[PDB]
Order: sequence, then C-alpha cells, then structure tokens
Amino acid sequence: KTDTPIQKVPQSISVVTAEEMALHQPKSVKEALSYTPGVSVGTRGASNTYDHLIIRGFAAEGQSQNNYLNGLKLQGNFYNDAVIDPYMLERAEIMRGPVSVLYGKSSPGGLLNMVSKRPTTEPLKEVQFKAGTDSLFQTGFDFSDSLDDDGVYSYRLTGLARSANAQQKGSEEQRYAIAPAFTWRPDDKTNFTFLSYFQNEPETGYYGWLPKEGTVEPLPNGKRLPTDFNEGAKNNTYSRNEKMVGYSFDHEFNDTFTVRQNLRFAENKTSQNSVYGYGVCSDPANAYSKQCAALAPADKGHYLARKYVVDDEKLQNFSVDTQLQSKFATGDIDHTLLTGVDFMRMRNDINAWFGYDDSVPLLNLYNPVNTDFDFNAKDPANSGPYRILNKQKQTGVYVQDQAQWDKVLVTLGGRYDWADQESLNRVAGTTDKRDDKQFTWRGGVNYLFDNGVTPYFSYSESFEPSSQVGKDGNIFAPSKGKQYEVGVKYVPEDRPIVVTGAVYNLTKTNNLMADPEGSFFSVEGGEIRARGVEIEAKAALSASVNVVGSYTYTDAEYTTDTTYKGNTPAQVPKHMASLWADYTFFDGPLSGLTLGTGGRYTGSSYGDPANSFKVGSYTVVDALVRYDLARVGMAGSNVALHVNNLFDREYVASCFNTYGCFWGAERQVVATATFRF
Amino acid sequence: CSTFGPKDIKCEAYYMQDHVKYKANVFDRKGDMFLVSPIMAYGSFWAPVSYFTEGNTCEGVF
Repeated sequence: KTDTPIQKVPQSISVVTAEEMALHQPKSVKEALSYTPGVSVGTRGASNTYDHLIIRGFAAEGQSQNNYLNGLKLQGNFYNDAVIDPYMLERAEIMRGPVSVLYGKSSPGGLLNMVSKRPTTEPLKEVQFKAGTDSLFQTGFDFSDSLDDDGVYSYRLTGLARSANAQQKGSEEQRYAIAPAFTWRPDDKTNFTFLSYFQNEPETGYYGWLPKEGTVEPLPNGKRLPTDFNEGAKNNTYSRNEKMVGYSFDHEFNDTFTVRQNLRFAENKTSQNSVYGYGVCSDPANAYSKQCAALAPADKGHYLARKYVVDDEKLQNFSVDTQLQSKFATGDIDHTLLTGVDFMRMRNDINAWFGYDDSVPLLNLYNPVNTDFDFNAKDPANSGPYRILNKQKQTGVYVQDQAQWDKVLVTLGGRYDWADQESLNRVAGTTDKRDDKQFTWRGGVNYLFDNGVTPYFSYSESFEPSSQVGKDGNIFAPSKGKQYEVGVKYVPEDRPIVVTGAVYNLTKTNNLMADPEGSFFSVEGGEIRARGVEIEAKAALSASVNVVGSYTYTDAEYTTDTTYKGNTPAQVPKHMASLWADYTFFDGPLSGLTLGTGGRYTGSSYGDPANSFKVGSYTVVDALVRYDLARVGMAGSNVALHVNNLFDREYVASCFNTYGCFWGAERQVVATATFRF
Repeated sequence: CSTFGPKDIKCEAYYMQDHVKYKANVFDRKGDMFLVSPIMAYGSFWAPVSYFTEGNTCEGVF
C-alpha cells in the first residue's frame, strides 16, 4: 500500500529508444549510438558492410561481433556475420562495463544489446519514406496491433527496402529486410514473444582498401586521391542473406520464483567476388611482386598492386539460454538469484578461392582503368583454394546474485564454460579439435545514495571465444579478459539529468591484430592492456532543449608481443568526444519544428601496428530538422530532413597498415516523411 | 543543472518490470510522450504514454 517504489538500481545509462530512433532515423546501427560514450563508430569510415566499433580499444567479438540481439550473442564467424537495420530495432543499448556474468562470454568492457521491435497492444500503423543523396530511397513499413479485446494475442510486422549508390563510384548498396513478430500474453506472469528476421542484401556495398598514399600523404605527383575511388573491378559483388527465428519467454510462478528461456535459430550466408588493393609498389609489402618489380624506381610510387578473393559461406547457428530467478531474502539482505545454462552450435562451410601476390593487374592512379575481372580463373601460381568447415559447441553454467542491504548493492556472479571447436580443411584432410574449459566470474559493489549518486567498483573477467580462423585452418585460442573498473553514476530520482564517469584497466589475452604481413588471414599476437576514462552527460535542459555529451580517453598498448611490444594498436584514438542537442519549438507559430545539431570529434590515431604514420584528428558536424504535421491534421506524422557532415570535410577515418586506409563520408542529406495512422 | 528539479514534479506514473510494479516521476507532456525522470525506466527522458500501466495522477496537464 506504499506509494510504489521507483527504480534505483542503475540501468539504461546508454540506451537509444524508438523515440530517439525515429528522431535520428539512423542509416545504420553504426549511427544511432554515434553520440553515446565509450564507442568510436566512424572507425570503418564510409562502408555499410559491417557494423564494428571500438569500445575501450578492443572491438567486435573475435573481431566478428561482440553484440547481442534480444539476448544471445548475435552471431558471425570468418566474415559471415549478421547485420540488423535500426528500423527493425526498438531499443539498441550499449552497456559499458557490464557486471553480469550472462555477458561473461562477451567482452568485459562493452556490449551492444540490441532489441527487436516487440508487438504492441496499441494500434500502430507506420509508413516511412526517406530519400536523399546518392540515389538513396529507403521505404519503411511498421504495422502492429492487438488481435483480441484482452490483448492476449498481439502482432507486429516491420519491413524495409533500401537501395542506394555507394560513395565509391561503381558500388551499390541494396538491403531488403522483413521481420514478423508475435506476442502471446495471457496473464501478467507469462509471455511468449516470437521474433523472426529475414534480410536479403544483393549488394552489400563497398569493402576495399586504399594505400596510405593518396589518402593521408600526398601522392608522388603532389595531389591526393579522390574521395570516391573504387580500386576494385566493375564486376565486384558482395551479397548476404540472413534468416533468423526464435522466441523470448518468461513466467513468474510465486513472488519468489521466475523462469526465463531464450532461443534463436539463424541461417546466415554471404558471397563475395571482389578485388582489394594491397598498397603501391613502393610499399614495404609486395616487394616480391613480379608486376611491381618490372617498373622504374620512380614509377613504383604511383602504381597500386592489388589482389582478389572469391568466397562462399553458409552458417547454421543455434543458441539457447534458460535461467531461473529466485527472489528470496536472508535475514535483512534481500536477494535476486539467477541460475541458468546456455548452449551454442555453430557450423560454417567455407568454399573460397583466394588470390596471392600479383594476382591482378596494376592500377595507374593517375589514369585508373577499372575494368572487369575473371573471378572464375584459377591460375595455380597466383591463386589458391581454402575449403574449410568450422564447427563450435559451447555450454556454460552461470549463477549470479544481486544482494541488497539497506543502501548497498553488491553484484556477484560466476560462470563455467565448456567450449568446443572443430575445423576441417577439405584440401589437406586436416581435422583440428580444440576443447577448452575455463571459469570466469564478475563482481561489482556500489553504494546507493538517496539523491541518485552511486559510486561503484567492479572486477570483470571474460571467456570470449575465437570467432575467426587462420590460414590452413588455425583454431585461434579463446580470449580471456580482466578489467578493474571504478566510477560514479548519477541517476537522479527527481531532476531529469544523467552524468556518469568511469576509469578502467582492461587486459585481454590471446588477441589477434590480423595481417600476418601478407594476406588478411589474420595472425596471433600478444595481450593488450587498455586504460582510459569515460564520461557522459545526458539531460533535458528545459522542455524545448535536450542535450547529450560524452568524452572518452583511451590508452592501450601491446603487453607481450616483443615485435610490437609497447605500441598502441591502430585505429584507436587517444582522445574522443561528441556532443548533440535539439530544440523543440512547441506552443508557438512553428509548433512542431524540432531543430537539432551536433558534432563528433575523434583524436589522432595510428595507422599501422609498427606506428609509422599517424592519422589526423577529424571533426564531423551533423544537423537535422523535423516538423510534425499537427497543423495539417496528421497527428504523429512528420517530415524531417537530415544532414550528416555539414561543412563537408575530407578526412581519413583510420588505417590498419601502410597499404590500407579508409576515406571518410562526405555530406549526406536525407529527407524523411514518416506517417502514422 | 537543468531548469526543472524536485519541485517541478507534477504527477507520478506506474510501470512494471521484472514482474513488480514501480513508479516514475512525470513532468511536461508533448502530444503523447511524457517527460518521466527516473531514467532507469524507459532509458530516455521523453517516454511515450504506453510504456506505463496507469498514469493516474497525470490526468490534469491540459
């Protein structure tokens, strides 16, 4: 009979919601969390192929994807991963420093827990049109409602159709997604939400490399390469198909027990026939290149030697998580005990054909002649197959409790994993089998003040497995993390502000920096120790103005790699920050206008593992405008215009070595016209 | 720091999570979106009037 307790356990300190999603309408999940702290998402630059990001130095899980999607670990292995458009996401939260052990299989530092769009018991009939530069025309449709008077049965159908011409001249982007959803809710202690996802991407877009030359250092001529240069061939294709089905279930028996179970069967697959550039002839690489050798010592600086790759993969994934929530209380110390198991079955069949040095002709740079290419040619001197089959089986039991005493909350959990892994090289008949058994535990302590101030300190571990595989089928060793995190969060009961800060010391072992000098087949390396400070400010200064700001300091080096020991990994900026704000001109002549603008900064980053050249610091400014047609009679329907990179600044995002950099994104304009019924 | 505060709280709302009913402090309203400020609820200040179960006390805004 109390006034009902509000929430005080620190949660949702970095979630973007549907109200924030429909306001920004991010072209990809690379955006959206573009202004959230602890992440740098402009690492790849301008490429809607993969949605990777660097939380606290370390990136995606086994470089694949350290992201979650309605529980579970998303999926992905050896370049066959899953991407999801934000138009199919209701909530996409980024959890920096998770204290739970359900995320113990993930990185101790960060995690992207995406949430699909759940059926609503209220009628929702949304139709979205957004179009702009670069032949972009995405059409959305979202229709959800109930099916009975009680609402026990509810539905939701969201779908997408986007076609666009990529920045690099010659590459196209096309994505067609459709996600049916259903929810059965008889009483208040039972829910069986079914979630499915189907997406066909005939053209993923662009995925190539450009040398450190025309990108960051003036070419021999004295000029720099154009912003839209496609070093591949005209017939470069890149397709992907994702099929997912699953559910999320939970039932509360007594006020002390609650069971939950999550599941998903996914079937992702991709195909690639692309040519990638491997730096100019003057690069320390090539060297042994025959086409590069037959050149004068003056012409080797403006002739790009490349390679090609043909690949065809097929993934079958299966994930299960079943937990029991025991909410008892001992003495005067309340408890919320979680006891669950997980399961994982992976199976990826690689039937690829790679191209070694001098596999393609050479580009002139001054006079590029990007033609077509015979990807079906299998010359034994410059090319070689790679038929591998990878299978994984993981099984881990986890137990976690959230003990509460007066104003003290201690989060403690422990998990033990049985990870199995098997690869088969169809060429040499080699069959590798690796079974690992490791314990990992997470623990966090914090104090709850009455106003919302909460100082916390946590010790994090992880048993992050290896997603990728090496040449000849090298099963990489799983990665083990160790993180000391201390900080203080302000979650005010009264005023509408949020400010949080933290400093960490994360150390992950068996890391892979990729690029075994030659080939992108990745390579084993030493452990990395990452230190840095993250701060966040999220508030609503008055009803018209909403503000969000964040700053991220990051300092990480190799710990035991001898070769690059004591060097900062590439693509990692030291300083990093961003800021955004939006005004709402309600109750006035322009009651409906919503003007918003923001900027992003990324500090200086290194370009190669040896730290030879450095990438300059860039600053991108976005802006957007939105007017709700409340003055025309269309409640909930709005027409919005979005500008990214306002002043159009040419910058290099990041580089992985001397023979590969990434141009930034030029000015993009998007005119959204979303209608609700 | 914000222009609002503990004195500018108009009404309170109700929502459920982990199968227990909670409370959220509400402020101004825009069309069909409340400006709840526990943060640890919807994840954003501007939450739509649907995430809650019984707005009750928010029957008088305009």
